[PDB]
Amino acid sequence: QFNPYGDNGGTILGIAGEDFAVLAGDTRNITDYSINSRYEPKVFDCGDNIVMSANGFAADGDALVKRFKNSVKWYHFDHNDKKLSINSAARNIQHLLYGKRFFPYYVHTIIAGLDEDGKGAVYSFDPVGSYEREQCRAGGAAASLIMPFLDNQVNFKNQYEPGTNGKVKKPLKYLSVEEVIKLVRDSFTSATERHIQVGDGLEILIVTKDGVRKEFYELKRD
Amino acid sequence: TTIVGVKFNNGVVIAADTRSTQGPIVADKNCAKLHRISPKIWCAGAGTAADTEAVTQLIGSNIELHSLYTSREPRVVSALQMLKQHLFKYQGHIGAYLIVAGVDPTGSHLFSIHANGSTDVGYYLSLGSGSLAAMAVLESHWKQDLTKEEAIKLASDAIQAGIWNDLGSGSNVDVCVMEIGKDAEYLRNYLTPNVREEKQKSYKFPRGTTAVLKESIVNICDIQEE
Amino acid sequence: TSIMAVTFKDGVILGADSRTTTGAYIANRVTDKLTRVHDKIWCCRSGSAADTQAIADIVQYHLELYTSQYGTPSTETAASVFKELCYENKDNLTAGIIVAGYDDKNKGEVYTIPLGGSVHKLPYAIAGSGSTFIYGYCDKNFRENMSKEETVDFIKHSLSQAIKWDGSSGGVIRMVVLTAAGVERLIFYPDEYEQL
Amino acid sequence: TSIMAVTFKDGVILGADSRTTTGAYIANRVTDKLTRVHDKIWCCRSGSAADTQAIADIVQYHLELYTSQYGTPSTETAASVFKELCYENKDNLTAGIIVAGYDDKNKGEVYTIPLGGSVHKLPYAIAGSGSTFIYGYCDKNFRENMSKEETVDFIKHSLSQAIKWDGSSGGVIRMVVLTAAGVERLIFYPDEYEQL
Amino acid sequence: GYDRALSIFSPDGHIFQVEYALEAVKRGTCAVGVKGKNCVVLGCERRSTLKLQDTRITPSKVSKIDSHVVLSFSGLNADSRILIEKARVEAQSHRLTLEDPVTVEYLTRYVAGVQQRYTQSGGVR
Amino acid sequence: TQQPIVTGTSVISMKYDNGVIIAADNLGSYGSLLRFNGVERLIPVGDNTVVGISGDISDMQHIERLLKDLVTENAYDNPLADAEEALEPSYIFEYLATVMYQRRSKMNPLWNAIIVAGVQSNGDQFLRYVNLLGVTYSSPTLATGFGAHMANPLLRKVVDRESDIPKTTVQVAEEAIVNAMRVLYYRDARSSRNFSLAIIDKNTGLTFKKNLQVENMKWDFAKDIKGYGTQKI
Amino acid sequence: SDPSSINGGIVVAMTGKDCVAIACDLRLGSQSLGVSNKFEKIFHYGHVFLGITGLATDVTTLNEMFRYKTNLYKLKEERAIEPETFTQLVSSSLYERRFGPYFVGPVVAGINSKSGKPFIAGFDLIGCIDEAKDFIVSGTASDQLFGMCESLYEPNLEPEDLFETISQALLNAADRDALSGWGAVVYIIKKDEVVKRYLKMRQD
Amino acid sequence: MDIILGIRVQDSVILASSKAVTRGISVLKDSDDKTRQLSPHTLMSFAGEAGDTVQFAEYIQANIQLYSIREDYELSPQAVSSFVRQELAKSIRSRRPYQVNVLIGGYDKKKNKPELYQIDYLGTKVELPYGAHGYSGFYTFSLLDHHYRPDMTTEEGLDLLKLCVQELEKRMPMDFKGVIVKIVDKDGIRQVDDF
Amino acid sequence: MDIILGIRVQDSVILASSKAVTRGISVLKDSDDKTRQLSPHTLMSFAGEAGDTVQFAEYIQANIQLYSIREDYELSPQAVSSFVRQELAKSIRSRRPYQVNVLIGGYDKKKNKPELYQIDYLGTKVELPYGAHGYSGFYTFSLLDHHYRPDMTTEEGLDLLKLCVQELEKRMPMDFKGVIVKIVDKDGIRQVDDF
Amino acid sequence: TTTLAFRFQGGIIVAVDSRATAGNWVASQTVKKVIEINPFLLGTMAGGAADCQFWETWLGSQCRLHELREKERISVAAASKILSNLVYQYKGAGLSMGTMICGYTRKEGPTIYYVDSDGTRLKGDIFCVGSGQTFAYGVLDSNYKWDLSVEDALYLGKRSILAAAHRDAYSGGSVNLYHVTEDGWIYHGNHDVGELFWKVKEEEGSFNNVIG
Ligand SMILES: [Mg+2]
Ligand SMILES: [Mg+2]
Ligand SMILES: [Mg+2]
Repeated sequence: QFNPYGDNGGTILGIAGEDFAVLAGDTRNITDYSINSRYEPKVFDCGDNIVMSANGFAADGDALVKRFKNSVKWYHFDHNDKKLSINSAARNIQHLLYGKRFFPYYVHTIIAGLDEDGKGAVYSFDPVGSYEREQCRAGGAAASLIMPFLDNQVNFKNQYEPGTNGKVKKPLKYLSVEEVIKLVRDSFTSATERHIQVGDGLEILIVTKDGVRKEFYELKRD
Repeated sequence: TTIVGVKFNNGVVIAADTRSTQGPIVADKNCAKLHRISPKIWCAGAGTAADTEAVTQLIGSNIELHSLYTSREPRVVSALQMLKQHLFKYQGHIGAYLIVAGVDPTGSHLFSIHANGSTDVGYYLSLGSGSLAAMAVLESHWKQDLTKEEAIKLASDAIQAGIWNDLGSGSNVDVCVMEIGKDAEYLRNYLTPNVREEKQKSYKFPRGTTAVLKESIVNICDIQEE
Repeated sequence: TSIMAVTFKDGVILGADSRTTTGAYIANRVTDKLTRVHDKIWCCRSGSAADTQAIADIVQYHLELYTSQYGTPSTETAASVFKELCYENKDNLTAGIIVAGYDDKNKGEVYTIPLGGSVHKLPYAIAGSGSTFIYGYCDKNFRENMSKEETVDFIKHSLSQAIKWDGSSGGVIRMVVLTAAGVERLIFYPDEYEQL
Repeated sequence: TSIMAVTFKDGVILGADSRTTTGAYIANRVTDKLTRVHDKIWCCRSGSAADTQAIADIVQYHLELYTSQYGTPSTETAASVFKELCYENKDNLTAGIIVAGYDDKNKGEVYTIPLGGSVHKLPYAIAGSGSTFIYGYCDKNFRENMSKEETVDFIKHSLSQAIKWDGSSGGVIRMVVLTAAGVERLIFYPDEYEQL
Repeated sequence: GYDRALSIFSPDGHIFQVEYALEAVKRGTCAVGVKGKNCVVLGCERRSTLKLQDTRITPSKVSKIDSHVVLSFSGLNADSRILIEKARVEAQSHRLTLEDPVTVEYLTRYVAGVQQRYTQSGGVR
Repeated sequence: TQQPIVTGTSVISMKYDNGVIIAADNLGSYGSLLRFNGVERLIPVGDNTVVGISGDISDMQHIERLLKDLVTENAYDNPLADAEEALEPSYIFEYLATVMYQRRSKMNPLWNAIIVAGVQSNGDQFLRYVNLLGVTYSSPTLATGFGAHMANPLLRKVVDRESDIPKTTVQVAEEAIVNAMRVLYYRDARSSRNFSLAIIDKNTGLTFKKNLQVENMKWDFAKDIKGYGTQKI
Repeated sequence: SDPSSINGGIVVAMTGKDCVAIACDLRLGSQSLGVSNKFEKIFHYGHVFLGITGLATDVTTLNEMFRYKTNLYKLKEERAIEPETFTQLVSSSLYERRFGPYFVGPVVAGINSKSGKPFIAGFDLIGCIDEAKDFIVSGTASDQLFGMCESLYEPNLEPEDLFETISQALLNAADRDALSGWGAVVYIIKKDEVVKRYLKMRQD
Repeated sequence: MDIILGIRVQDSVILASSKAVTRGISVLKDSDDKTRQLSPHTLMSFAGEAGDTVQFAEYIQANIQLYSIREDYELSPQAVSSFVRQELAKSIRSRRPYQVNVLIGGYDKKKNKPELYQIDYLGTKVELPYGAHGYSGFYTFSLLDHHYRPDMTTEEGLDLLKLCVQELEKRMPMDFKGVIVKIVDKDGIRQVDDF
Repeated sequence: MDIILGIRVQDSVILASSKAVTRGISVLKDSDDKTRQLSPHTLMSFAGEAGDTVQFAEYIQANIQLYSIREDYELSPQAVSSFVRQELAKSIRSRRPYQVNVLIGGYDKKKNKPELYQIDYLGTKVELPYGAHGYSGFYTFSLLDHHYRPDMTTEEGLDLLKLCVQELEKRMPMDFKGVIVKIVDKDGIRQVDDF
Repeated sequence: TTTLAFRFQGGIIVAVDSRATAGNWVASQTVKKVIEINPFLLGTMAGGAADCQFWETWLGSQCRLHELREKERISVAAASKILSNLVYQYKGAGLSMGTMICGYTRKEGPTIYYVDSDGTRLKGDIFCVGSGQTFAYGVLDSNYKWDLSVEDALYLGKRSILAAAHRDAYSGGSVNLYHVTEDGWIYHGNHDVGELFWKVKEEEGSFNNVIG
């Protein structure tokens, strides 16, 4: 019997800062125990200061990103070159996903950018289109390895101020872009050590008011 | 798992990677897959890790008793025969896939063993999920009359192929060289090409960070005098 | 597997390819499928490698113990021991074995034991996945009382075709000659038999 | 089924057994498996009898309509029409067809269309359950540019062996010769081909 | 297993091992039973050759088989424990299957049956 | 939904300093039966692209007809059909990738794995993969089926990352490809000795080599191998 | 249906400078239903500590079994069992049930009383030994624990620093697992003093 | 069978068990007592597969009664619960396991403390202030989590138990025909005949 | 849903229907009215699969109300029951059939006779003196076979109905939370608010 | 998941937890399970997250079109029936929903409809849906009165979710409160269950089984 779905592995991570946002993902593509590619880009600049990744079954992932990029193009045509805001992009992606409710895109989607007040924004989707604005979200193979670490080091969960013994929480002070990138790199370095599908390389796309910048870092290739 | 065995001039060499997995998760990053059956008979195991360790120790134990009974140094063919008959009886349910190598008064030997009891003979062999990557290297560079240095090089290169290309294999290369008329030399972590880079940040917490309800001394000592 | 045994004027010759397979991966390209259970009683193995190795080891043990008590066993006796193991354990075994041997009284004999555990004495026998493709060729080309050179050619040509069409078969062609003169091993490489 | 088609110096000859089977019962022992889709384009049928009859009837219709508009079709064209039906309806068909024909420009040609619906132009082709047993024999005995008498002997001997080993095959050996001279039907009975 | 016939007939029709078992009973401390109109009393002798005994913990001569039946004995002390244990197990088995405690006659008939069995079974005294 | 009937095995490929190389054997299997021995599985499109196909042969022949029709269609009303508006490797791949994903989405796939190799207008090397599921990816080396497990490890020792491509000559690359084909013949039960090889270079164009054979094979060591454990004779 | 995730729970162990630490959650459940918040999963036989995750009936059974065996060991050997030796006994005992196994994930922690060397080890349900230098994890949130330990851990931590590291590793892992939590315990083990600390955590 | 509840208060343990027995289509009985007295100060309630429940309970009862006679001593509730756990842990890897869940309510005369043990058919034991088996806990535990105090009287425990049964009678689809309630304290075991 | 009963007496038809709605584990409601008025002198009760029951009932109601307006005339109970049967007989060979069983109680103003029709989801129609769907008949029919008379008053019918419900509450495993009872006679439809 | 809604003197209280799971893995602790259909109507999320999100914001669009066409606020009866009729069309295809459509209009007063993906549409006073529904029902049934104050009703809803969050493994994170009046709904904050549990334990004296 023919199985229309597959699993290409991969892990992605989106974090929203005060006036910035990052969307990171490893560059390794796999099936079963084989490596297809050590560098296959997974996070994409979609225009209008929006970055996107659809992790899971790569054929469905490429199809969805392609259709959204297309949706941005036609939004400009139909609405006098108006900039597609991150919230509007999110609602649009829901309709793209739910359109195939009974034969779903087998992917976990994350987009990142800035909201209309200039503040950092990340949105997260399930395969059939349910979505949420979030501060911090990992997706894919090693998501379960990364999220607990982020709860602890970004949101300071289970951390209290010394001397008070549980009475006063550690205050949630804002993180710089340099600080976030440090946590992203350590998240993927740790995931690479313990998950077989994570490795080869890490590509990070940073979004500010100035535009979209890229950073690349090597990961272990075993 | 990637394991290989290579014959050379005056002996035989076996090698293995050091990754053990639970599905897609790496359980141990520096696992020891080279097992000793007797001082100069070593084997490497793939498949169910407990089975390869258990079947090695059972036969290794019985081999030692046999050696004492007969006043002779153990033979590789004895280890092979005892391993295959044990595995055949359990009809494949004991998931042990082994490459058995060693030196004895008869000479140097290299065999492999599938979990259902089938054995084969060869000058170069590979087993495990990375066996195809390893065998590709072996089929490209193997020749007759290899030296000790050449065989160690070829064996580790075959494991590296598994490390880099097979997701089931990784970390380090372990080697064991068994030469005729010499002690077997076990080279643990012969290659270390996968050290983790320094982290960007220290995650040492301030003391008093964790909330505590109760503290108490645990009595690990026995009942006291007086 | 492509295996066969052929009786001729001076005795019998066994032939085999050298491929062992787990799926499409060739787990061993230089396998020895011609197995010795007694000095001049050998067999060809097909089916599960575990099963046929286990059976052959037990038969070798049985014939070694027979020899110590009653002297050299006949080829018929060796075939019977194979049959007993294959018939009584038919539910749990996947083995197709050809038994070939040389007596001085009976000369060359061939017995084939298929899956069920039945015995069939024949002038020659073919077995293994590759044998299907050479039933026509072998039936047309076999003659009784051939010479050693003719029999080697018959087996070489037959297994060449079996290898050509069966993906499960390949590598070198191994042969073992059983006569009054003794036991001779032969090997033929791809560059030789592919151009036939 | 044991069917084959062989090109030779003067054209092409098609051959077939005459056995149709529903299980172990021979539902027809005198079947005609050599089918005419055009004057000098015939085919050999194997697989489901319903399917291959339905396909052949449609092809005959297509080539009759082709002829009325564009003149005599090539053998390649006939093979393409067979392929189109076999490929596009692969999910619902069980058909293995060999197409053979004679042009004056192209002379004798043979195309084989296996289960998937692929096309393969060959000097000769074999198909049906009985073909497995004669891959070795046919590969060793086929030569290009044989005479009519040699080709008849090659097909007679080949299908004789296929019938001998395949229970699904049997009865008479039918043949159809396609040359510039015309169309000749041949039949060979058991008492003739069994003693070969 | 050890199968030797230890209890056998003699020419005069006696089984000596059974008769010698009675001699062991003759040696044991005296036990007495008396039934009144609405009670039964069991009396037992304690030999005073053993002082410095701890009477709290020393095995008592009368044993409850159930809450309503008791057993006393004369003879080998170690042997009596085996009969007492078997009787206690049977008492609970009877309650479990019949849903009624044993009658005194039934419990007696069981213990007596065990004793008889050990007079014509191989390998036992 | 179907099952593949007549099938083709591995296709292998890699990049080098001035272009790309691709190879595949000439066998059409019918299960374990090695039925058809003269099947060409590398199909050139123009003078800048070669498409290598594995899997179902009937579906391969269909794809071959689609590519033939694509060349015809591109030439229609196109004065620059042999110049600026010729078919690029990237155009041919994207078209195939579209078809493969559409067919899997109707639950009626073309049961193949495909590698498109070529050189673009600006001289850039093109090498990308697509299969029955519509999955696509690029890498300095690419291989299908068994080739993925055995050829890639060998080819990756020559070009391990992007920066190794300018340091790799056409002689070194072809040598590596030919050796990989030999290894596959040793170890894949559905492979043949006969194969085809194609080189697409930005300077010397398309070189298509037919009727190549696996040579320099090691078999002599087989004579010393006896029994399966204890047998000496 | 899956025996290893009916009841839920986790265990983690770590090494430091002249010390070891072992910790566990306190939950026992019947799938979605929380049943007990006082089900401790760490036991000790002399100075050797054993944590066990998995099917709770087997957790209790194995504790009783190893208490049985280490008590007979001590009577015959006239000394307390060491971590290295006990590790082999756990492995042997699990493998004897190869084809009808206890559905558990044991973890051993302790300091050798003669060499002073810190020791930890882990097992699968059938006996395979994982002897890591750094840390061992087990239970229904083992993935989460691997992620925490891999980033938070550094070698040669002092006892009071190691406490903070292992505590944060457990807590944050448990909060990402539905079947773990409802309290937690941490053991800090030195050559001749052991401190036990109950942690304050969310109760959902 | 269906619903079995338990609550440990200051000085006693209270067990409540449903009265219905259902053979598929019909309710065959509405007065069934799903409990056995193991010893004068230890009571066990049970629920699970038909037949196995009573067979297991009576088997345990027989064994504890045998121990009591042999030693002339009542085992502690903790000791009885451990014996029961081992029997079920043995049973789960048998040819045909006992499909029986139990609650053991006992008053320890040595420590002068009430004790409640919950054990399922796998041999999973926990000591609790209050417990249940099946779906009973899903309806009742939120009420017990709110109102329970360790220093409650027996009368306050019965009132909290009534609130639990009322919630069961409201939201459960099955008619379990009320409950039989029994109290275990220093004076032994007694049945509340009006509930 | 669960229990629906009907009885035709001298001068009226009485329909009784349970109040419970259960969604698997919990009883979500205990006051549900499983009936729809099709016309002033025709009432239909219903039971079957969730959602389909109300969807079908309201669909029938809409159609009969449409007929009433178009012709300014009330269809006879016989005519309404035939329309309903045809809809269900059509439904049973559809892509997704209505899984709904109904009772139709009506008073024919032309013949001055009460009439009760029983129709299952297949479209199986029978006119009866008394009827039920599901397991309801298994418990109640032996009582109705004994006590029923064609000349019974409405009050006698209600009393015989009470005896039927009491037997259901005794022997049925499910708690159906009582019944809503409605009477159909020459004056129309009314609900008995104390039962 | 645990979601509830109940009618009382002062309108409707809606209370939900915040947890989303994929097997044993906790995907999110910050899920919004109350869908703001419009300023006057609320819907709860249970079963399929996408099915509930998608079709209840769609419902908001249909409600907006109704009031544009009819120049009048849509009734809760009409709004709930648009959703139930829509999901009934999809019956068999595999939609997963269990929701409470909540509103307060002039003609109806406070109204709650339970709507189900198998077509069920029930009007009622108290509804509770999810894996922790049974726990929340217990607290609701024993403390509910029509004459509750807005302050006490808000707490009762908060306390009932806490009860479920404690016992049900698949419920937790935080509690979201809403109060629905005739003039629209009012949001009453996000309450972390971790902090809320300890606060309620101390102030109420409940959860004596838990050490704090
Ligand atoms: Mg690797
Ligand atoms: Mg025949
Ligand atoms: Mg919870």
